[PDB]
Formats: sequence, structure tokens, C-alpha cells
Amino acid sequence: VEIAYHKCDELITLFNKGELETQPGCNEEQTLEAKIGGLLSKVREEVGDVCINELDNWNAPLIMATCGSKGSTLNVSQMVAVVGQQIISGNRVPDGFQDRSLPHFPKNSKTPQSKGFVRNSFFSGLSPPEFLFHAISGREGLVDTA
Amino acid sequence: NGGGKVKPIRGFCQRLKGKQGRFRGNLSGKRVDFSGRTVISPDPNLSID
Amino acid sequence: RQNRRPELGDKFSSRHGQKGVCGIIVKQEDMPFNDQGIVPDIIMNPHGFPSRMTVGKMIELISGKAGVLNGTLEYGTCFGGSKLEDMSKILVDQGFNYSGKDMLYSGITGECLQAYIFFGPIYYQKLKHMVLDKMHARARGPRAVLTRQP
Amino acid sequence: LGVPRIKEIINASKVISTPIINAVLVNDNDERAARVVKGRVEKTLLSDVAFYVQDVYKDNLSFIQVRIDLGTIDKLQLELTIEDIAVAITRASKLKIQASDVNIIGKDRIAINVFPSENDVFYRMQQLRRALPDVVVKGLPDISRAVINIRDDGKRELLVEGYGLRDVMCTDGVIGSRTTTNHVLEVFSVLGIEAARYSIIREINYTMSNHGMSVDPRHIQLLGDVMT
Amino acid sequence: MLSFCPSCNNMLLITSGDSGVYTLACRSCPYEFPIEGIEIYD
Amino acid sequence: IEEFPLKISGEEESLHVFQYANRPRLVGRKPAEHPFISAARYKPKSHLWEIDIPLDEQAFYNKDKAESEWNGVNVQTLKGVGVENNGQYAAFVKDMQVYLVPIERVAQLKPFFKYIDDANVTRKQENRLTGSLLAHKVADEEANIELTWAEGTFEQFKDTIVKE
Amino acid sequence: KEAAAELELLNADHQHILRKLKKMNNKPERFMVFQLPTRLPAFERPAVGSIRVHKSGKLSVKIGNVVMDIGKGAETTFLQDVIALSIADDASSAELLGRVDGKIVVTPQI
Amino acid sequence: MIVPVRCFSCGKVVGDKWESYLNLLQEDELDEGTALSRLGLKRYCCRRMILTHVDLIEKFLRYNPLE
Amino acid sequence: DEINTAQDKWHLLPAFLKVKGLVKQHLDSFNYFVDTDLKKIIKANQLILSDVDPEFYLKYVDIRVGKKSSSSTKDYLTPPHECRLRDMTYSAPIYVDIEYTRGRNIIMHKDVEIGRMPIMLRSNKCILYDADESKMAKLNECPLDPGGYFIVNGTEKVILVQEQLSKNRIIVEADEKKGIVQASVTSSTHERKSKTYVITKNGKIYLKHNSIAEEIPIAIVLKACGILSDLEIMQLVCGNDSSYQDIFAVNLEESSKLDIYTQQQALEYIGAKVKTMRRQKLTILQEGIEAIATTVIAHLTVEALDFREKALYIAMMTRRVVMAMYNPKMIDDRDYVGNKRLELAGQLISLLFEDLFKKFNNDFKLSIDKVLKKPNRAMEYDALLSINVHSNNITSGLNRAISTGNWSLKRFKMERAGVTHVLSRLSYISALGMMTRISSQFEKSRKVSGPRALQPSQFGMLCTADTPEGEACGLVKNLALMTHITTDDEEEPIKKLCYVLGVEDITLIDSASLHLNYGVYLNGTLIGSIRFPTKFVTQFRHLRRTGKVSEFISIYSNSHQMAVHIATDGGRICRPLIIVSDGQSRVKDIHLRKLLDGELDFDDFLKLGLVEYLDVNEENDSYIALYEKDIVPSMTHLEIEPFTILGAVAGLIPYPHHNQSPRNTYQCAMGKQAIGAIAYNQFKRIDTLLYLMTYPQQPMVKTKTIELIDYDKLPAGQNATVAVMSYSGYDIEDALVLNKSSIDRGFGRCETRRKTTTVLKRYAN
Ligand SMILES: [Zn+2]
Ligand SMILES: [Zn+2]
Repeated sequence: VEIAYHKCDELITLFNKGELETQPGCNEEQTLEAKIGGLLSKVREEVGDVCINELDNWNAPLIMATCGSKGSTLNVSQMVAVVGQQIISGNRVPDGFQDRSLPHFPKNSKTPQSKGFVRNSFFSGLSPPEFLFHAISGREGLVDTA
Repeated sequence: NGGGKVKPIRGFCQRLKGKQGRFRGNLSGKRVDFSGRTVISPDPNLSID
Repeated sequence: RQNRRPELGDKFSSRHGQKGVCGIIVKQEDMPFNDQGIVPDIIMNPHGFPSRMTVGKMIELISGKAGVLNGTLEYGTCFGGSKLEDMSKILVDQGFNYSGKDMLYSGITGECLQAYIFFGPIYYQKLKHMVLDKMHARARGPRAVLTRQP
Repeated sequence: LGVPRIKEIINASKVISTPIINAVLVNDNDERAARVVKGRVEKTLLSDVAFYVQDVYKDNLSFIQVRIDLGTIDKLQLELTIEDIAVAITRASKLKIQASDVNIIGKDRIAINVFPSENDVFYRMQQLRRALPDVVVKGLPDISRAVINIRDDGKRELLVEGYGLRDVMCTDGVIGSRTTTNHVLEVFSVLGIEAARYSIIREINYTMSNHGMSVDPRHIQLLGDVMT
Repeated sequence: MLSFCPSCNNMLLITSGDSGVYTLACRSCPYEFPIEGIEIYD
Repeated sequence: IEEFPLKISGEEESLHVFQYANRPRLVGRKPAEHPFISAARYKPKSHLWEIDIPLDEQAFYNKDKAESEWNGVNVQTLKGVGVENNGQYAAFVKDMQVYLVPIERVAQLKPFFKYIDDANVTRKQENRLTGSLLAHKVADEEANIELTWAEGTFEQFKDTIVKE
Repeated sequence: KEAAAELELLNADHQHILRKLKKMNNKPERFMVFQLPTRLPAFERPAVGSIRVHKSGKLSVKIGNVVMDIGKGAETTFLQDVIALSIADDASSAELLGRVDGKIVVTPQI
Repeated sequence: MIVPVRCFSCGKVVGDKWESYLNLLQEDELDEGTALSRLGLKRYCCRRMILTHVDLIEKFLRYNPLE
Repeated sequence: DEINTAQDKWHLLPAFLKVKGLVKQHLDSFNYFVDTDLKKIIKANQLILSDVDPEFYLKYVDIRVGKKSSSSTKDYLTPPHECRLRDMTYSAPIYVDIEYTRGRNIIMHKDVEIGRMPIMLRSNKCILYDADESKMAKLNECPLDPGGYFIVNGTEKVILVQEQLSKNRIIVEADEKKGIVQASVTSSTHERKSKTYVITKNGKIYLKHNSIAEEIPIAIVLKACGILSDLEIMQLVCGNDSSYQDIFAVNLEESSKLDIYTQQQALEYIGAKVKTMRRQKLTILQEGIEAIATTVIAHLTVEALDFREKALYIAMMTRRVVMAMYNPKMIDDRDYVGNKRLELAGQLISLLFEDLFKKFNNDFKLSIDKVLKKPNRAMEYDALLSINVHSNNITSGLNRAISTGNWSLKRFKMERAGVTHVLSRLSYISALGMMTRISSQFEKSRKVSGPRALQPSQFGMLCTADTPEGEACGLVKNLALMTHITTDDEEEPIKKLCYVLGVEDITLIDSASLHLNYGVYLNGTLIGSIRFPTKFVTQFRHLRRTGKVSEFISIYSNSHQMAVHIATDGGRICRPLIIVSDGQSRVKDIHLRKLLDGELDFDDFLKLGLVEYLDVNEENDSYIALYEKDIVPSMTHLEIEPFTILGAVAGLIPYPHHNQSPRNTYQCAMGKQAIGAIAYNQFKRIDTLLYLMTYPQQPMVKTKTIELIDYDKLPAGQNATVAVMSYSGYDIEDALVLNKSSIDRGFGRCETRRKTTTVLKRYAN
């Protein structure tokens, strides 16, 4: 997780006081958006790789989800390893407030954990900022069905 | 009359018509006889079918 | 008034989001016991936890078994509550596995269950939707005057 | 790609969101003729061509006088000098303006003299200053925009938002024998019937293999059949 | 041309002038204009 | 940590003060270029002061417009409502000291035209009343006064002097 | 950063009001206008205060009970050119006086 | 309501010890876990009901007929 | 035993909830009603007078409920619980004092009943109010029932907290096509009235107000609004330079092609297009024909006498639409709570009241006419006991409303329904579950997904853990544990105060504003645009947290949009939390020993300047931290505890932070269906369908939220010793498997209670 904080931190910190390589995303500021979305996804899946592989033999989130029936490797990855990027409406959580998501964050924070991201497993518990986020994605799914 | 402004004075074209009305929810959707409704519960030992 | 025995087909909850109905009511002799002699009362399907991905309950079980030993209601709460890692210490000296798992003996056979099992106190609240209300049947009943269909 | 797309394909209405035109390019290039045809059809470049706009009065003289950057025509290769866009103005002017003389002295100049509820010179003057830095210059008027794409690795070719499929089919420098689109109805107005159908079961089967499952072509061919 | 009325402070507009020349008045409060207009905008 | 004195003023026939939309500061060396002629009015309750400045014939004036319908060779027509609200005080610096004065009613000043009243002159021929309209009609009824105009410094030094 | 520049514009005013203030030291007709809080919060009505700029460009303005009452800057009038009038004995009114140049407010600090 | 007369698993009679429990707590102030232990319940499901089970019947006897 | 600065803040939430109660919303608004708004409504209409007999009048003076001036609480009333068995309606009588005109030298008075008011259990006037465990017995009723629910006709019902869109406020919406409607819908007292505004076509934009015929170019109105300088309109609504210059002037054109000078005719263009006055009163066809409408069109927000306020108000509104026409975004959705204001039972029952009481007066007139029509002797006749015969329309009509949920308001001509409920007792949790439930209403049609999802602004001021599926025509939410719904406060004092700080009245203003600072909006109305915004703020906030105008009257700066807002409105959501001055908090950790001693409690920190109530706006402007463990002296406030966010229902779930939220949502949709012990008066009361359990038990792991709702003294459930295993093969999806010889030992046994009412009635024979 820390390898990503400074990687995307490098991308955002040189976008404000300088320019960068903008991928064919037409306009800019979505450049680092696709960057951060891709990077955090690959990191989250990668931690799930070492979650399923180096996990012990003979234990149920494996023997079930690794193979047979209920859940899948992504699911157990969300339990033991990490959860990441609660993603609503296709991207990170938009501003309800001004220049910020929640009252707990400074202004102009583009770092993760500021929009719909979590560094903590369900097992380690959550922080309120990431809990309120995780109380959104699953809900946008619920209405999206209803 | 009344005159407390009773809106659904319509009695006829609609009873024949819409939503769950006559034509669809009633004639094509006929409520049936010889039935039953219950909560479920698994039974492996019982065969299929 | 009437006092309903919790008949087959009655919604129970785990207060944690598990929403289910009892299956076969086994007798006593059946289902595991282990060393104390206790017989697990409700017995619950494992599969529900991973796909629903709720580990809160699965901690609540630990906190429960740890509670009843010290004789103390043990707390838990949103962003807080009793820190799990000490729960172990309370059990391990009193003989129960540092994690909730423990051995059991299948009541049917009577030989050691080939895998460990995980149990403690959990609070299962019983719901409305008692079945004896909700079962329904008809042979030929009354018909509405207008449509003359049931 | 959602189920509401099936809503519109089945429902088969006139207007549709994101009506993509898929059109294969003559050859494989990212340069020139690649961009050229894109310049041959894209919306209107007039404001992007507009440089700045100019109005001055000398006594009775009423001037609408603007200039243009030719280096932009050098950026995006287009076919014009001026008199092309000059006559083009009075062509498209039928929306509002009236046909009359226009002239260049050199290097992109226009000359518009207008004249006769009074202050008509000022009132028409205003609307002229207003809508003129909009109207179509070169392009196909029903097409919003266009993108050159990359196929696999080797091939790279454009797709274009718009309803035409006839003009752009015709438009020079794109092999027309293969051009593909959505919104079956407008296929029915150019190729028609058997083509429209054979498209509808291609696109149904397409979009409904993305969301998952599989329906087999058997059923779909039947849907597109009784629809056709 | 959208400019300002000195004094009267209302508006400006180009008007049809007598003997042509159009002058430039301020409608609905007295003003006139020198013409020889240097008019520049982008 | 020194002291710069100030003291109050009395009533002294009130005060008032215009600010108007017409003529900002000049861009040049001396931004001021003061107004002229006064020739104003007042009425009780609602004040609504007619304010008047003549027009130049060399200004690109167009006597034709003045000779068209409405005669504009007359003075320029400015008026507006006004309001008082407390704490608003003028002041002036007399040597080392400074004298504050109360203000009372402050009015904006908006140019407009009795000329469209002339546009009416040709246009017309060929319970309730609770609100601002109750105030408008009354404002029209009781409207009527000829005020002179003066300039100078008399007591504004001395009344402030004698009252410290 | 916000407050730094903001609170700096205070002293920027102490300069502003300071210069054109002492430029009024003469006796032409020129009027600077203030705003004071109501209720006249000094001490009582027994029957006033004064001004200073303390060292390093402060404002110490006191009224009564040696109350510290300080306000600076202003809203910017500009385009409005403001003229001070007088009612002369009902009819035969309108003696014009001092026009306007400066404007500043005053607020009890906290 | 009243303490049950056996647990829901073991079947050891808990009906008795609830009195002796609470008495043993109030008089002779002593901590819970140690209390129940020398009160004679080692198995924990037998134990919960002593520990658990608020006694309502008091709070239900305010409402009796006679008052 | 030094108390840890980390958790010691815990001791707040009880002391908060201890004095000022859990369910205070429905109480206060009520107790504010009976003690105040009655003395208003009659102060509105205190004189009914016919047209006849020029000497008469009927002058109300005072209103009282249950207190005729004998003792403080009514000397006798009927006990509520016993009132529940008889199908009666719990009631305290109304008392009014009157002045007559009857015969020579009378002008006399009395203390009279006009009818009876269904007050609310555990209000001020209730018998239960302030009675401890003894009266509870003798009154045969529950101690732990939170109350705040009415009781009528013997059934047991609640007025449900009703959300309503922000009223008298600006809103700006864009759309595909359209052209970005702006709207301001203002209401108070008479005439709730909408005013839409929008572009019609192509930079050519118009006021639609159904009171007018069709539309007006906004340049015309703004002229007629009394700013005549024209081109200074552009300098006002547009800005200095930016882009905005052109976009607006295009509009300003078509005013020039027509007419000008509000002095007479520019107003006349409006009244020319207004509809008729409906015969009489047309007399005002004038140039002052429409001068009525220009102060009262829609906006009762300003009105007054000269025009400049409303003028510049409509101006500053016109700015925000052209700002939207520039670029999308940079606008206002209607989602985040600050743009929505819920409202309690307090204003509801009055609005309903002053109607029923109003009809009472209109018709009591017409009944006082019949006597005075036909002369007999010299007509005097008390002309007073006729209130008895002509009453109830106040009472029985009121019961009809409060029970049924049909509110017919003739005065607003606005009808709403489904506004009350049977309070469902299946559990002690459901008792306060129906209680404290936010019913959103309106929502146009369903097809917009906007007024649906859960907005991040909701943090801690509304329960995140339930939005159940009873949606249908509306939405249902719940409050947090710590919310204080701000009431109405006041206006004129905060106005003159704002001046006292040195804001300058709009009349003095440059008429070039937008460049300079921000502007200061009271309730969305422009006042001063003061110099030095931030210092103004810190000054004002400093006053609120200690000296004056407390609770609400929030304030927040703004940047992108240039404004500073002072909002005094009532019916609004606020929440507690601690100020951190410099690095640390204002608590200083010795204050809490000074607290739990009991000589301190809560609502004392306001006067000590420790905690105050923020607002979704204010806190959005502010900066908050979670734990004291992490602070930076950039901060403002820290939440007192994080777990206040989960609702009274949600607080049940142990370790919620380990779940995925839909499970907690289904749980807040379940636990209120857990059968349980109900209340201590359980067996004595007789209800319609009431379950209950034989051997309830405390949930083994509690939560610091449970203990404070007394949930362990009415536990709903069994505590079951439970393996986790696959057994049988009767298991599969969610299906449990129980235990005989256990279930038979008294596990999970239920009872059920039904009532059958049979009314016996005499017949006219
Ligand atoms: Zn003019
Ligand atoms: Zn046991």
C-alpha cells in the first residue's frame, strides 16, 4: 500500500506545480484520475494474490472460495488482505462538500483515503472516513438494482 | 354531490383498463383456486422432482 | 393468547445480518458436544460468512466466549470496543483455544470431527413471520361478487 | 452498453444516445490521410478557424470583417483557401443571414455590408456578430465529433458520432463497402431491411455478450426476424 | 459595439443616421457621436 | 501611544449626503470634477429630491432630439429615494483635531426623465391602499417645494468650535 | 495562505488612512465619513474619545471606560462620488458643503 | 421473567442458584467470575444464564392488582 | 484514578442525553407550541366582528391548556394508559378568555373551553411528565416508554418527522436542453408561493411567475425593480470582466428595442401583462397598476417600501444562472442536507390548528349573525354560550386529522397524507424506531435517481445504517444519536448586530460589489458585503460560542462562490462536538472530573465555551478530526465520539466496523422486528397484535450505544450457544438447524396476544 502512496503522490504533486504526460484521455486532471484508479486496482488485486497464495492450506475462505462455491478470491482478498477504492457511479466518490469529501480532510486533498478508499481490512476494522465510504458503494448497488 | 372534491369519480373505462384492472390483472391474470403458500426449508434426503 | 413453540420454518436472525429459517430439528444426542459435555444449541451453516463477507459476528463469538468465562459482559462498539488480541489471553489460560475453534465429536458416529470447529455464545433474536400465521391453503373458497373468482 | 441500449434497439426509435458510426479507413496510417478525412468530416471548425472577429464603421460603411489562421489548416489538413469558406458562409447563411457580396483583400478577410422598426443596421449587426462565429464551414452538419482509433495493434481507424451513414459512406477517402453503425432504423433508410436485420442480431448478440451469459444466436436471429 | 453612455448613462447603440453616417446615439437620452470611429475588439 | 482628539457634534439642522451613479473619479491628475447648479427639491416622509444639472450644446447634444418631442435643453433630471440608518457619520479634520457629525437620511441619486412624462402627455389624450403604494400615492399628493441652494463655511467651523 | 495577507491589509490601511488622513489637516471643504456602532458604547451620558496609531502601525482608538474600539479599511466606494449636503431651515434649504474623499468603519474588537 | 430451571444445552438445573447467586454477590461483595465458579458452574453454557437473564418479574410486579 | 483524555469524552454523550433527552424532537416542538404559538395564532386573529350593529366585538386575550388558574397542572384529567383501554382520546381541554359586547356597560370576560387538545405523552402538560416510578405504578404505565406519541380513539399513533425542501431559499438546476432553471420558493404566514425563473431561448431569459401572465425580460423587471441605470445592471449581475460580459449583454439588448424608465411606464409593461384583480379593486389600474406586484409578486422575503433590496436580491439571483450558463457544474444539486430542512410536529399541529381555529371564527361569526339579524327587544343575548354548540370543528376535526392523516389546509390549499402512523410495538427497539424516523415526501416521480442515494455530507447527522424498502412514494431515514433540530430563533437582533460589527447597508454600497470581498447573506438575502471577511467570521463565531445568539444562527465562509452566510432559519439539523483552540481541545481533562461529579452536566459547556452545535454548512466550512490522538493546529473541532454516527437502531450491531454495510442495513431493517419484552406494563395493556418472549436475555456483548437506550433492561432475544458447522444436510443457504431437548427446555419460546373488540351499541329503536 505504501508503494502506491508515493507513486500516485508523485503524480499528483507534480501535476499542480508542473505538467506531466497526459494519456489519451482528452483533457487533463482525468489523467491522474485514470492513473490513480488503475494503480490502486492493480495494488489491491496484487495484495490479494499474496493473500490467496501464501495463505495456509486447509482453511475455509480457501477451500470454498478458492475452489468450490461461495465467494471468490477477490472476496477473501477483501477480508484478510485489504479493501480498496469504494467506487460509486464508476469512479471515486464525488464531492458532496466543497473541495473535500468529508469534514475530516483538509482542502485540496487528492491523496487516497480522501475519496472512497480504504487501507484497512474488514478484520483490522475501519476508520470513520472509510466506513462512511463503504456505506455508499454497496448502497449505490442496492438502488441500482431497486 | 358531496363537493369535498372527490377525485376518482371515474367508474367504468378504467375498471376495464389499466394497471391491475379488469382486462389484464384480472382476466389474463386470474387469481386461482386449489393453492397454498408457505415458507420453505431444505430437505436433502428427499429426492429430486 | 397462545405460546408458540419455535416450530420448523421460523425466521431467526443473528442480529448481525444473517436472516434464516430453522431446518430439521435434531434431537439431543445428535450434533457435536466435546469435552465439557455441552451441546451446541443453534448450529449454523458456515458458507454464509465468506460470500456475505461479515467478520464482525465471527469476532462477536470470540468476545462472547471470553465474556462468560471472566463473568463479565464484554463490550464492543463502532470504532472501538474490547481489543481482540487480549481476548485470547483470557481464554488460553482457562483452557480454550487462543482462537475460537475447538474440537467436537459428531453425535452420530462418536469419533473426533476431522476438522476444528468454532463456537461460543451468540445472540440470536427471533422474529415475526412465525410460520403458523403464514401457511395458507384453499379447496374452493368464497368468490368476490363482481368477478366471481377467488 | 447497459440494458437500456437493448431498450432502444428492441424499441427501435428514431433518436438514440451515442449513435456511433464505425468506418474502416482506406489504409493504415496515423498521419495525413488518416487525419485528412477526419478534417473532411468534422462538425464545423469555424470558431476554431475564427481567429478573431472584427466590426468597424466608416460613415455609412457597415463591416463584418474577420481573419483566420492558415497555420491551423496546416495543423489539421483541410481543403480551403478562402473563397471556399466565403461562399460557404452565404450557403449556410440560409439559416439566418441573406445572400450578398463578400470579399477578401488577402490572408483571410471577409467583407459583409448590410443595410435596410429602425436601428435595423444595429439589430441585424448584433445577431451577425453573435451567431456568425458558429455556423458550419466544412463538415457534415449532423455529426458532432470524430476520433481516430487503434485496431488491435496494426490497424488504426476512425469512429464518428453522427446520424449520416450515407454522406459519410459517400465521403471521399473512406472505403464505403464496409461501414457499420448502430440505431438500426437509419440503416433501414440506406441499406434497408435485410441489412438492418442482419445488423440488429449482430448488435444484440454483441452488447449481450458483454454483460455476460449467452443467449445463442438461435433466439436472437428470431427476434431480429419477427422484428423485420 | 456595446459601449457606455456618458452623462445619460443608459446604453449605446448604432443608429440609422441622417445624411447617412449613422452617427451613434444614446437612445432615450440626448447624446451624439463624432463618427470617424476607431472600433477594435477580438 | 499618543492621542489624536475627536469629539461629537450636535444636531445643527441635520446633514444628509448624496452619492450618485453618474460620474466616478477622473482617471487624470485630479480625479474630481464636481457637479453644478443644484436646483433641487424635497418633500416630507419620502424625500425624492429632484436633482438638476444643465447640458452642454457642444457635447454632441442634438437639439433635434430636444426639438423632436421632449425639450432637453432643460436641466438634467436626477432623483431617488433615500434612507437613514444609525452610526453613519461625516467628519472633517480641523487642524490637529477632527470633528464628527451625524448624517441621517442618505439617498442614492438616479438620473431619469420627465421627458417620458412628455411621452405620456401625447399618450393619455389621443379601503385597500396599504403598502408601498399607500406610500407612493401619498408621496405624489404631498410632493411640492422650491429649495434654494447655498455654499460656504460658517458655523461648520464655528458651531463645532463653540460646542466642544 | 489567507489571514497573513488579510491581516497585512490592516496595516496597509493604517498607511492608507494615515496619509490621506493627515492630508486633511488643512481646512478646505473635504469630508471623510465614518461608521460607529449604535447605543454609543462609551460609559454614560453625564451631561469624547480619541485616536492613535500605536508603534509599528497599530490602531488605538478609545471612547469611554477607555473602551478599545478599533476598525480600519473600508468598503470601496470609488465610482460613487459622494457629496455632503445640508438642510437650511426647512425651506431655503441645500447648502452644499464638503463632498467626500475617505471612508472607514469602526468595530469593537474582541 | 424468572431464571430458567435448566440451561438450554447442558440440562444442569440453574433454577436454584440464581437466588444464592445474587445473595452471594450483594452480601459478601465479590467479583462475578470468581462468584459463579465457587457457586458450582464450570461449564459455560450452564453459566451464561446466571450471568445473562435480567430478571423482569420484579419490574412486572409493580402492576399487580392490589397495589 | 486519573481519567484518560482519550475516552473520557465518552462521559459526555450520556450527560448530553441525560438531561436533554433522546427523543426531544417531538417533545420540544410540542412544548414550544402549547406554551407559545397559541399565544401567537390568537394574537393574529383576536377580533371577530360582523358587518352589523356597529357596536360589537369579540376580543380574545389568553390561551391555556388544562390550567384554568387553579393549580399548575390540571386538577384532574384522565390517566393515559387507562385512557388507552376505553378507546378514548387522551386530551387536555383548551381554555380561552374573551371580551364581549352584550349590553350597556359590559365588556366582560370569563375563562372558557372552546374544546379539547390531544396532547402528547410525556409533554409538559401530560400527567406522566416528571413522575418517578411511583406515579408510574399508580398510573399503571411504563417507565421506559420514551413517549412523544399521541393517543387518539384508543389507538396509538405518531406524527412522523416530515422532511421538506428548503423554503425561502435560492436553488439553481441545469439540464439537458432547458437552460438552467433557477427557483426561489418563499413562504411565511399567508400565501405560500413559488417563483420560477429561467431562460426561454438563446440568451433571452425571462421570469415565469404564474401570478403574471407569461414572462418578462429580466432587464425590464430589474429596471422596474428600481435600479434604473441600465448598463449598471451589467456591472451588477454580470461582474467586471471574466467571460460574463458578453453572455448577459445579449439579454440586455431586447430591453433597449422596447421600453424603459420605471418612473412610469416600465412598471406599466408589467401590470399590462398581469392578470386581473377579479373585478373590484381593479381601481388600481395605474402606472402603480403593478407596483403591488413588484414588492409582492412571490417574494414575501423582502417586500418593504422602497425597492433597492428586492431589486438587488433578484439581481444577485440572476447572477447565479448566467454563472451556470457559462459552465455546467458550479451549481446546486438538491441533495446534501443543508439544502433540505426537516420539520417536527411543532409547526405541523399549529398550521393545522390555525386553520381549524380560523374556520371556527369565520363560522362563529355567521352564527353570531343569525341572532343579530331579526330584532327582538333590544338584541343583546349573552352571545357567548354559542361557542359550545359551535365548537369541536376545533376538536373532533382535529382528532380526525391526527388519527387519519388527511390534512386539508384551505389557507394554503395544500394537502398532504400518510403523515402519521400506528406506532408499531413489536420490540422496545421499535418503540423508538417509529419514533425518530425521517419521512421524506414529494420526490416528484421516482425516475430520478438523484433524491435517493446516501450523500457523504450525511456524516454523523443521520443514521447511515438503514434505508429500508418501504420507499414507494417516499424515502425513510433516521436521525443520529446526537442531533438537535434547531428551532426558529429570531431575525432583527442578528441583523442590527451584523451592522454593529461594521457591515455596511446595501444602500451605501458602491453598486459595484462582486469584486469586493464576498457579501453577507442572511437567510439568502444580501446585506453588506463587509470589508475583511475572515476576521468578521472569527469575531462573530467568537460571540456565538459565548455571549449571545446561541445554538443555531450558524455561519460559514465560502470561496468559489463569494459569500459569507448567516443563517437564522429554524427546522434545521445541528450536532454537538468539541472546539480545539490551538493544538489541544478546550476540555483540559480536569473539566470531566468537574463533570461526572454532577455539579456541571450539559448545556453548561456553551456558557463555558467548550462545545457548540455546528451545521452541515458550517462544518463543511470547518475542519474536524476523529481522535484527539491525531491533531494539527490547523484544526477547529474534533468529534466527541465516532460511533454517534450509527442510529439508535444501528447502535445494536456489535463491531459494525468489521462488516459490509448492506448487512447493517438489513439489520436496521430487522431488529425492529425482533420479538421482545415490550415494556414493563406489558401484561396489563391490551393491544391489537402483540408478541413477546418467555425468557429474554441480555445480548452477551453490549455496545456503549445499547446501555444508553436501556436496551438491556428490555432485551429481545435468546442467547444461544452455537456451533458453526455443516451438519445434517439440512442447512444450505442461511437455513439454521435447531436443537430438540433444548427448544423444549425453554429456548426461544414465544407468546402472542390478540385483542377482539366488540362494541355494543344502542339503536334508535
Ligand atoms: Zn444618452
Ligand atoms: Zn449448561
